[PDB]
Amino acid sequence: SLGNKLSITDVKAIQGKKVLVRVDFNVPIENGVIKDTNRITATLPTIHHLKKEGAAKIILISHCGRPDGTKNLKYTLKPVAETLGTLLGEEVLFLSDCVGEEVAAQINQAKDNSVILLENLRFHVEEEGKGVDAAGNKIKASKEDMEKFQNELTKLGDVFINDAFGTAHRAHSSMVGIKMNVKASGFLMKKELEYFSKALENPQRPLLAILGGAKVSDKIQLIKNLLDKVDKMIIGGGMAYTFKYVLNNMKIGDSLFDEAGSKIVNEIMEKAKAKNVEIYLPVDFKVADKFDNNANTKVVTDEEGIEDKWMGLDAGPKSIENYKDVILSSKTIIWNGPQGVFEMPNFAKGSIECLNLVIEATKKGAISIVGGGDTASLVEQQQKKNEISHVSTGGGASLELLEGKELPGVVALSSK
Ligand SMILES: [Br-]
Ligand SMILES: [K+]
Repeated sequence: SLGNKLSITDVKAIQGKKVLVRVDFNVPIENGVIKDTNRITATLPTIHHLKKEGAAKIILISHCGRPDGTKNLKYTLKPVAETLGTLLGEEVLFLSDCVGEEVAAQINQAKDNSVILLENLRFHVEEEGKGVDAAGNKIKASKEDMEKFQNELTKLGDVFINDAFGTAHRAHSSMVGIKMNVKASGFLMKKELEYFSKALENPQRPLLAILGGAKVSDKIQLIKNLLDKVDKMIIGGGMAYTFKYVLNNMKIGDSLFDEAGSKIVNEIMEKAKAKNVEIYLPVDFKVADKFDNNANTKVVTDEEGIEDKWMGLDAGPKSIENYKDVILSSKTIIWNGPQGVFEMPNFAKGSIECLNLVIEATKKGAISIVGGGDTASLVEQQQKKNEISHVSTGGGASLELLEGKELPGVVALSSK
C-alpha cells in the first residue's frame, strides 16, 4: 500500500533525538558550483520541522554523481553543504565519510540542534551493492558486507526520516537497511505518496489517464498496468500514428512509426475491451512537409490519412475539441505525455489546450497528477505548476510506480 505510511507530522518524540534523514541531493555540479539548487531548497520544510521540534542532531545522508563504489572526490557533497548553509542562515558541518567511529565522535562534538551533511553514500560499494574499481574491474558487495554497512548507518541516530522518493525504487542500503523503530516519510515523500495513493488506490471516478510521447515500446508496461485501474484513456503524440496504421491501415506518410511496438498494439486494444476502458485516439492531425517549426502545414482527418512525404506533428482541431467532454467529466487525471511536438510552437496547440482543460477540471474539484519528464517541462514552460494538484519530481521511481512495480524504499517505511 501507498497511503498508510507513517509521516514526519505523525512523529511525537523528536526533542533531544539524533535524526537521520535520507535526502535527494543529486544536483549537477561544475567545478564546485551548483547550477540548479531546486532540490536543495526542497528539503527546507523537513529540516525546519526537525529544528523547531528540538532535534539534538539533524544528520543528512545522500548521493550525487557517478562514483561507482569508490571514493571519487569529483563527486564530493562538500559544495552542497555550503549551499544549504547559505539557504538556512547557519553553518552546516560537512564530514568526510558517512560511517564509523570517527564519524560518530564528530557528530557528538557538533553543536546541539545543528545540521550535519555526511559524504556521498555511493563512495561505498555497499550502498548500491555493486560497482567498479579504479582499474575498471567489476566489484560486488557480499550479503555480509551489505549487512555491516546497513548496521553502521543504523548506529548513526535514533529516528529515521526518508525524504528521497526519487531513490525509493532502488533496493539500496539507505532505502531498505536503516533498522530504527520509527521510519517515516519527510515532507516531499509524504506528498508523493499522498497523491499517488489518491490516484491509484481509491480514486474518485471517472479516472482518466492521458498518455503521449514519441513511441509505443517504452510505454507498454505503463499502458497495460493503467488499464487495470482507469475508466478512460487518451493516447496521443507520435505514438498514435502506429495505432492508426495497425488498426485502420491509415496512410501515415513519413510520420514516426514504431516497428517493434506495432506488434503489441492489438494486445493493448484487446485488454482495453476486457477491462471496459474507453480509448480516445486522434481523429485528425496537423501535418507538415518538413520536420521544422517553419514548415508548410495543413489539417487532415483519419479518413483522409497522410500523404507520402508529409508527417503528422500535432493533434488536429476535431481531436482537440474531443478532449473537452473526456477531460472535464473526469474526477481524477493521471497525465504522462504531451500530445504533439510541443517544443515547436506551431505544433504545441494540442498540448496547451489539453493543459488548459486539465486546469479547468482541477479548479472544479478534480485531482490532477503529472508524472514527470516532458509533461512537467510543458507545465513549467507555461508557468502553471500551481494549477496542477501534484507535479511529481520522483523521476524513475514515479514511472516504476505507475508501471505497477514495488518500491523497496516505500515498503520499508513504518505503518501509520
Ligand atoms: Br494548418
Ligand atoms: K464495454
